[PDB]
Order: sequence, then C-alpha cells, then structure tokens
Amino acid sequence: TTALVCDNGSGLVKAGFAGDDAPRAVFPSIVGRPRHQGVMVGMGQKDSYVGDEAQSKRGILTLKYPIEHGIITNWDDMEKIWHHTFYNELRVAPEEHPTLLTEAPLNPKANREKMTQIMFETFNVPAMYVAIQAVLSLYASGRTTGIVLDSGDGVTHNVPIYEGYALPHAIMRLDLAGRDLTDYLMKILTERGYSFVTTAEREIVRDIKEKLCYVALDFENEMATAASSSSLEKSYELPDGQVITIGNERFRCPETLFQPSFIGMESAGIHETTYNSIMKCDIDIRKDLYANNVLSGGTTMYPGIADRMQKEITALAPSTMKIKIIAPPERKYSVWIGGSILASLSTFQQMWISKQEYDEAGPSIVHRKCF
Amino acid sequence: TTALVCDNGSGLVKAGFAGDDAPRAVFPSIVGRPRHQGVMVGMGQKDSYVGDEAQSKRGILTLKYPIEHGIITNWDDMEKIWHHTFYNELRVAPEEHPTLLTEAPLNPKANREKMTQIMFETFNVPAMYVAIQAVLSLYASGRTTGIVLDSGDGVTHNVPIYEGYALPHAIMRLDLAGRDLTDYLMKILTERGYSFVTTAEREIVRDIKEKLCYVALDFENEMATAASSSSLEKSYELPDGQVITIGNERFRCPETLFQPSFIGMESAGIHETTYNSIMKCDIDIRKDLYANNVLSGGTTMYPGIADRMQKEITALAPSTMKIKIIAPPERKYSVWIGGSILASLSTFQQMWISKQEYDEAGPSIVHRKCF
Amino acid sequence: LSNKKPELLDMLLITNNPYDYAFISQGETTVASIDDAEELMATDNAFDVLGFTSEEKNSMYKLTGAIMHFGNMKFKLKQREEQAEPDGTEEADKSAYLMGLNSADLLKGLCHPRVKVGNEYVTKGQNVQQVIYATGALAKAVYERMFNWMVTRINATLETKQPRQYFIGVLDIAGFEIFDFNSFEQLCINFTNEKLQQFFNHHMFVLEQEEYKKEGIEWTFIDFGMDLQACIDLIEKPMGIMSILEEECMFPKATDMTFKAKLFDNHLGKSANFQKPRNIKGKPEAHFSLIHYAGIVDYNIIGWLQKNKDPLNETVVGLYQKSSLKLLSTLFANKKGSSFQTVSALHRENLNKLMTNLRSTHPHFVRCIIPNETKSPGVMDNPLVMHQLRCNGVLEGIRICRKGFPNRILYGDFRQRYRILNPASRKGAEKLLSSLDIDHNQYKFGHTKVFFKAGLLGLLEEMRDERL
Ligand SMILES: Nc1ncnc2c1ncn2[C@@H]1O[C@H](COP(=O)(O)OP(=O)(O)O)[C@@H](O)[C@H]1O
Ligand SMILES: Nc1ncnc2c1ncn2[C@@H]1O[C@H](COP(=O)(O)OP(=O)(O)O)[C@@H](O)[C@H]1O
Ligand SMILES: [Mg+2]
Ligand SMILES: [Mg+2]
Repeated sequence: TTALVCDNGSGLVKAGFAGDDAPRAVFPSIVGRPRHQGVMVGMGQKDSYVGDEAQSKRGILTLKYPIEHGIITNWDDMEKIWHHTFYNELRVAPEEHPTLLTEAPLNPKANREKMTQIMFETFNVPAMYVAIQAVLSLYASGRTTGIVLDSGDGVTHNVPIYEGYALPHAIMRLDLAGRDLTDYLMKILTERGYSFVTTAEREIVRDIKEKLCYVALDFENEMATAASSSSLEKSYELPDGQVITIGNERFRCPETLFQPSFIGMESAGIHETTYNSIMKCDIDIRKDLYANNVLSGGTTMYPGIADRMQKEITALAPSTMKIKIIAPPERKYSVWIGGSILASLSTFQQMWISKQEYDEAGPSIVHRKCF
Repeated sequence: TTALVCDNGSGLVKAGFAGDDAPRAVFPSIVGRPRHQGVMVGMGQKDSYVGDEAQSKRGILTLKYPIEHGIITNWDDMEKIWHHTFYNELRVAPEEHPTLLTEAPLNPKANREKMTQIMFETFNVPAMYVAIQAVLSLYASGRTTGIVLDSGDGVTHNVPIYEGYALPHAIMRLDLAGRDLTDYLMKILTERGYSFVTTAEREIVRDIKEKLCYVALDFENEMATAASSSSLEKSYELPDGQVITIGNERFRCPETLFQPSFIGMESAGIHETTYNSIMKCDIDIRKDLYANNVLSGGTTMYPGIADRMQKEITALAPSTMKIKIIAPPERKYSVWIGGSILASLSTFQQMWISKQEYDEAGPSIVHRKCF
Repeated sequence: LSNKKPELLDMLLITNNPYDYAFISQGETTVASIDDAEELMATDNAFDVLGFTSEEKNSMYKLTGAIMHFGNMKFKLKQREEQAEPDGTEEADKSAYLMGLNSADLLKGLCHPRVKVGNEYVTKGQNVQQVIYATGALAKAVYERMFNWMVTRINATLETKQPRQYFIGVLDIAGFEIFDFNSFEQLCINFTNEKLQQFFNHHMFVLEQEEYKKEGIEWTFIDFGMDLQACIDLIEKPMGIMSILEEECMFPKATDMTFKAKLFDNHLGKSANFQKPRNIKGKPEAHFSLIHYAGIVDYNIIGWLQKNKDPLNETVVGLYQKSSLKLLSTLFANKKGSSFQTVSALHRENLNKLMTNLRSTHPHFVRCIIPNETKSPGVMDNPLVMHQLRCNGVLEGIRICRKGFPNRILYGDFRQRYRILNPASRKGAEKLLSSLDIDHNQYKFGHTKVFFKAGLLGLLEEMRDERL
C-alpha cells in the first residue's frame, strides 16, 4: 500500500515512501513572510513562502521556525509545512497513504494529540503512527542493543536499549542542539568585527558552522596552538564578497556540547550525560551499552566529535573495558532509514491507528495500547 | 529400555540417563519474565525464559525460584522447568522412559502427591519413583553404613543409616543452606559500601561466595589475624569493572553454618546437630557412624569445611574415639551418581510405580509400600 | 573448465582447477556419466554458425570467467572501524580487466556505495557481510541478465516477417520435485507447481460449469479453487512463509532459529496446513511440514536467509554502464529500494507474470513420467511411479472428474442400443430407463446429454452382454 514516511525533525523536513533507503524530499522547515511594501503592480506575490523557496527569497523575507525544541509553537505554519510536503514536493494524495511520524522523547502529550488530530481531520489519512527517533535510529544501524545519542537541531537525547527492551528511567534529554551552537557562533563572531543580526544572516552563520567547524581532541593545547600559529585560520565567501577569516572560533563553537557553561547552561556535556545514562542501567548490561555506542543526528557530524567523545568516555569508564563508538557516514538520514525499514515490515501492519479506531476512541488513542 | 535420573534440588537442576557416570545437563532452576515493555516490534520475544537462558538476560529479567526450601511453591514454573529439561536439555521424548525423582526428607505429602500426579498426567511417563536424597548419596560413596550430610542450597538434612537399615527417628532437618548464606553475604557486603539488592545481583553475590569464601579453622584467631594483617584481602572483578575487595567478610559467610545465631536462627550448628543425631541412635552402632561421616551437596564445597567439622566433632566426641570424614571431590554430583546406580540395578526393576497401578490406586499409592 | 579449448582458459586467466573458485568448489567438482567437452563443442558450434558472430561469444565467455573470478576477494574489516577494505587486489584487477572497468573505481564503489538523498549524494559504510551480499547479488544479477540477453538475441535471429496471429504456446516446467533434503529452491518449485495445479483445477471447473450451463442443470456448483487456495495463502499471502522470510531478511539481528521461532509463533495451530515436522525413516533433520497437494512435505531452514537477500549495489551498476563491453546492453535499464530486494519477491512477480500470460490462452495439459530410474525399460519401480502419479494429480484429476456425473450418453443411441439389458424421444428414453428397475435418484434427465452417476453405465452394459 506504499505507506508514507515523514520526519518533521527540527530545522529540516525529510519525507518519502517506505521501502526506500533515501528521502525523496529534504528542505528546511522554514516559513517566511515579506516585510517590505512592494511597488511593482501585477506580479501578485503570495502572502507566504514555505520551504526551499524561502531560502531563495531569503533577502526579502523574515524566516521563522515553527518549532523551537521539538515542540511545535506555531501550528498554522505546521499545517502549511505538511501541505507543502504532501503536495509540492511528493505530489501525492494523502487519502490513501498511511503516514508514519517521528517524534522526540519526553514531550507534552498535547503535541502528539494535535498531530493525530491534524493528520486525521485535515488530511484524512487512512492510518498513522508516531514513533521515537532513537528506536528508528537503532533500526537503521542494524543493532539490537546499545545506547544511542541523537543530537539534531532542536534537542539532544540518549535512549538506552538492550535486546529490544527500553530503559525509560535512564532516558536523558538535553535541549542543547545546533541552534544554540549557531547562536553562540554569532555571539563569538561579534568579537572579530562581524555582526549577524537578521534572520537571513542566521542561515549564513549556519552555513559557516556547517562548512568550517570541527571538534578538537584537546582544548587547552589547541588554544595554545591557535594563539601562536596562524595555521588554523580559514577564509569564507559571503554571498557578496568581503572575505572573513575565522581563527579559534571554528573549534570553540562545538565545545559547547562538551562545555555547556559557555552559554550559561547548568547541565554537563554529552560525554558525561551518556556515561550517566549508561550507569543508571543495570550492571549486567553495561558492557553491551559501552561497546555499542551509536551516534545519529545532523549535529553529530562535526569532524572529530567521535574521537573526542570516545576519549572522554574512556577517561570516565573503567580501564578494563573497551569503548567503541559507531559513526556511520549517514548519521543525518539514519532516522528516516530506520523509519522506512520499520514501515516496510509486515508485522507492523496491525499496529496502525485506523480511522475507525480513532473515531471510536477519540484523540486520546495515542497513549493506549496502540502507541 | 532406559531410565531417566533427575534431581530437581533447589537452584540447580541436573538430569541424565541411568547408567551414565555424570549428569548430562546441569543448569540453574530459575524462570525469568521481562519486567520492561519492549520498544522494538517484530522481534517477538518470548514471555518466559527458563533455565540457563535466563542467566544470559539477567539485565532485563526478574528471576524467581520455584523451590524455596525443598518444597515446590510455584507449580506452573516447575512444570515449565520439567518441560524444558525433557525437551531441550536432553531432547528425549518421555512417553517411553521411566523417571527417578528425588526429594528431601520430612516434606509435606502434598508435594510428593502433586509431583506424582504431574509426572503421570502432563508427561505420561510409563513409570516413576521418588527416592530420598541421602540414600542415593550413600550409594554413590560405595558404603552401607555411616551417616550422610546432604547440605544443598535449600535444605540441610542428616540421615543416619546402619547396615542398610535407616533410622527414621534420628533424622534431623535444618533449613539453613546456601541461599541463606548468599543473603547473609548480601547483608554483610553493605558493611563495605557495596549494595546488591536486585535479583540479578543475587547471582553475582553467589558467584563471589562460590569463588572467594572459605571456612576458617578458628574464628577468633582469624578475626585477630584479619584485623591486624592484610594478607586475607582479595579482589573480585564485577561484570562492568570497578573491582571490589573483600577481607573479613570472606570466612564470615560460611560461619553461619556453625554459628546459626548470625542470621537470627535459634538452632545449633551443623557440627552439633551431627553429634546430636549420632547420640540419638543406638549405642552398638555409634562406632561405625563416627568412623563413616559422609559429606555431600554443593554447600559442603567450601575449602577447609571438612577439617573444621572434624575438629569440632572430635572436641564433642570422646577422646578414645576415631573420627573420619569422607569428602570426595564430586560432592556436588554425588546424589545423581547414586540415583543412576540405583536405577541401573536389576532388582530395582520391580519397584517402579506402573501407570496401571497408579490408575488403580490413586495418587496415594506413592506413600504405600511402593515408596 | 575443460582443457580442450586453451584460448578461453588463456584469455580468462583460469588455473583449470575448479577447487580454486569458491562459487563452484562448494558443490560437486565433477561427475561421471557425462563428457562436458562434447557439450562445449556442440554449444560453441551452435554459437558460431548462427545469427550472431563470435566476438560476442568471446565477450560472454569473458563475463562468465569474471563471474567465476568474483569468488576470490577477502574484504578485511578495518581496525577500530566497521568499514571493510579489500586485501587481495589481484583478482579484482583481473575482473576489472575482464569487464574493462577500473579496479580502483570498482573497489571504491563496492566498499563505499553512494546514495542520493534529497538533491545531494552521500556515502554509506558497509562491513564485510554487506559487501559480500552485494557482490553475490551483482554476480547472480549479471548472470541472469546475460542469459536473458542471449535468449533475446536467439529470438531476434529466429523470427521471420510473416504476419503473426493467434500463436500456439508450448511450455515445459519441472513438477512436484521432492527429495529428503527439501530447501528454499524446492519450496519455490513446489509453489510454482501449486499455482499450475490451481490453474488446472480452475480450468476443469470452468469446463464443468460450461457443460452444466449447456445442459441447464448445475451439480455441486462449488469452485475447486478454494479447495486448494489454503496452501497458496499459507505461502503467498501476507503473514505467510515468504512474507515472514522477507521481513526477517531486513531485521537488524535475525538468524535462522529466529525465523523458525516466528514461523511457529505465527502459523503453528493457526492454519491447518502448517504442522510440526515428522521423524520417519531416519531423515537427517526437518523444521516444519506442509500438507501439499501431493502429500506431507518437510523442509529445512538453514541457509534461507543468506540465499534470499539480494542487495543490488547501484554505483557498481553505474560503473557497469560505462564499460567498453556488452555490459551496456545487459544493464540498459536499471520504485522499491535496492536493499529491499529479495529472490522470493522476484520469483513471485515472475510467477504472476507467467500466470497472467497463461490465463489468456486455452490450456492443454500433458503429463510426462519416467517409468524406471535406470535406462532399462524392462523393470519399472512401483513406489517411484506411485509418487510421480500422486504428484502429477492424474488420480486427483480423474477423481475430480468422477465426483460429478461424468457418464453422459446420447438419448437415441441409448434407446437403440441398451434396450437389450432386459429384453422382452425424451419420453421414450425416460420410460425405457424407468422400466429397467433403476432408482430415480441415481440419474438426471436433460435434453441432449443425460447425466449418469459413475458405475451405473458399467453395470447396465455388463448385464446387457449376459442377456445376449
Ligand atoms: N556537516 C555538518 N557539520 C556540522 N553541523 C551540521 C552538519 N550538517 C548538519 N549540521 C547541523 O545539524 C542540523 C540539522 O539537524 P537535523 O539532522 O535536520 O535534525 P532533525 O533531523 O531532527 O531535523 C543543522 O542545524 C546543522 O546546524
Ligand atoms: N565451591 C563452592 N563453594 C561454596 N558454595 C558452593 C560451591 N559450589 C556450589 N556452591 C553452592 O551450592 C549450591 C548448589 O547446591 P546443589 O548441590 O545444587 O543443591 P541441590 O542438590 O538442592 O540442587 C549453589 O547455590 C552454590 O551457592
Ligand atoms: Mg533528529
Ligand atoms: Mg541436593
């Protein structure tokens, strides 16, 4: 029945049919509106640009993210995003395609209830389902145990799984993510003479972060090296010229994931939250969790993050146990691959929330035996 | 035809065929249920893990012993254990194989009756028999007189036998056994700061007890030595590193057998109950009983238990009397060897409880002349 | 592998030892009662004097030599990483030279496949098992495509430009093959023959219903398709054996024991056809049994997962499309994902295509059996013929025919011939048959053909001869 798979995520919307190993449509989750008056008569601009077109018109619009950290904060933008994804990108009729939606752990139940209400009453999908990001990521990695770290653009969480049995009491959620890294990158680039304030320059700073940032294995030694030598400086091409040279700010920005005190946060780094989450589990499964540390999410794609995290965990873990971190090249699209794999399974066909069952059980059907 | 010799015991089920030299299948008698929920769909975990399989999943299962002190309390779990033993560990169909069961002395008649009923109905064995765990242990030692002490994991009984004639009035049963020692080790390990509370950690504490514990010849002298010296401290590696060192708690755990007041018990020690049972018998058979003290069972495997027992009983016994304690290397499997020897006898072929006899005489036939 | 054609061995870089190739050595190296040299001479003589030339024959020999060569690379896993890297960069060079490809490019494509996500491209990590499955899938796919291309070339040589109208089809497919070690291939053959038997039963029911409508009376108007659809549903329908195997191929950590456990949890007791295996005559081992149309068949589970996975690499296909050889013709065209490809799915779709092609033509069934296991016509083994007759369903077919009223005779001929049963038009025939002490429930009156139960005509005619 070629069921549909979607991944709202945060900052990027990726969707496609089940049974594939790659999303067919990937575009930012951005809705923008014009802020100037417009003098040309007859062209008839539309009142809202959604998706990839807002990036093309980035210099005349005001970009807004409908989701802050996983939770939707502007719903009308979410119906607009879903309509765009279903019609302009995939060109499909959602009246005969079951839709699988991926949602983060530890979120308000009203969020899932409203997602199901929108799917059933606005688009009239025959069936739907809501799943956890980490479980799908572990599907895509071809594993059955191991703590998985999923750091995207909205929220970073660790979910430990052993033999297909979750450990909910050890699930930890941290709101530090890529958006905070971009904000800190602006706050640390403002000291060189480069000021990025508008929402359009958000995208430029994000591109600089994606292209020129890396995680250093050591911090103090790297700072000493950069403070004397000029081998760490690189130049970037702004969309109009005036090349900018970034020095130690390229590895100082991702250090927030390991030193969250940079942005005033109270919590500890991911290298410590993962160790704590492992230690909250039982003593008989800590070996497999130590030896099957799985990474996913776009934020975990910094060159050198895996080595630094492995070094930190080995410093924390007992010296008599091996530490292995799995970082496949396709971390960013792992969740969608896992979702497609799950939707392609035939034993999953009886776990859909049907239209009749939803009508019988109301919006509270999500938290019942059907998940 | 061939006969099966089983030994349910308490915490270790060992079985095989009659005429063999050693048991073919030995595995713990535990049943485990998944206490979590399970997020991965399609795997389809079984709802009950039985035998040594439950030992591999100690981190996602809760372990329950169907036998607490000799007697069977949960009967569905025992039926599952028997089905697993007959169909997976041995892979033999029991419809054409007589079975020889064992049980401890001084048990409720309901236990034996229900055992016989289950064996005759659920598995439809052609014949069955129940034997005392002490007579088999005496068979395996190549003796015909002398007391035997079958200190297992659930119960500790001392059955005196002279010239093949048992003395039912001198049989003494004590419930202090390996499980109580493991619980006391749990209690005294908190003294050093190590907390073992979960049922999975029971297996770990049992492993330390088996590996490191030993019986001291003199309790007070060893107390003085351990307090001043440090040569008694040994380290054990937990399944996740963080090695732990146990000192004075090494010989304190098996001292409960000789000092039952440690765990709040009122009864006297094993050495004193043995002497009391010796003097409970006649006066013309005390010499052979003194000279033929036989030890068996898993709990009697502590290094140096025989020397301490001999010293204590010699202190109790008259000075002009000779004392010998028989402790073969294979104390743990002595009962099964004796059962195999008994089932291999030609004269025993006329003592089986036939199916027709059971159908004619009801479940109460077992307490009749057909023991 | 025969040494009488040294040119092929020389250009194919073959050591003439079948044990040096894992694709061939794992089976039987050689057998008696055959001389493959004569078969090679016949085949290459046919290839030479035919529609096509010999250069493409040399290209096909090169392709089959490369297929033989793929069973040699090692693909050692890298240290401290799950990625796989090659070790024996010698057979890879030979294969690249045979296909005209770049050895470095082929190794990079095998170790690091590239997939298009959104509008960009990303690389995928693959360990030794994944690349082994990919190269096996590539080998089997290229072999099948080469065979299909050869068949198409022979066909294109064969035809002539005369107008074609309402062709006549001839088909030959092996029957219900049953051994003591039934496996996945035997299951596929049994499923195909099951579908063919279903088609035959449906055609027979259609013919019987047509006769009933011709005579205007329907006797037991129940379609025989449902009498046989149970096995097809057990095999083809979702939650069936094929679907369970397909979904187990994609599960993260799936083994054969898990496959058997899921089969038992899904079908043991739910469906009548599925049942526990039986231990008769000291057979090696069985895992599950089905009550097929020919009887109880027990299969084996081990090896199904490895031989069902068909992960077709795409970057290697793109490399194939850029070769200086016939690879462009073979791979001219190449939507379910590449990884989500299985042998069972392709077999099912091919069977469906064959069935939908055969439905449009009126069938004609011919059954062929071997009387003797040896070549001596004098002696013929009774159990073998019994098993083959049971498998072919000839007895089943005749019983289906005789279940209704197969005995039909013409009224006037009956009146003018069988009146001698008790010697001394519709109404006359009815009076004659009712005057011979015949129960009214046994026969059925019509207009042109009279329906008679089996045995009535035989008894009527055998007593008629006595009265002569
Ligand atoms: N190559 C890269 N290097 C550094 N950061 C990256 C890279 N690619 C993506 N990111 C960061 O990851 C974020 C995208 O996260 P994403 O995987 O889309 O989360 P979700 O899938 O939950 O929406 C972007 O905000 C970007 O800052
Ligand atoms: N070497 C050893 N030292 C101390 N205790 C042991 C040793 N070996 C086994 N045990 C204890 O003996 C118990 C096994 O007793 P067992 O003979 O199986 O009893 P039963 O015959 O009733 O099944 C285990 O619980 C274990 O704690
Ligand atoms: Mg994400
Ligand atoms: Mg015992």
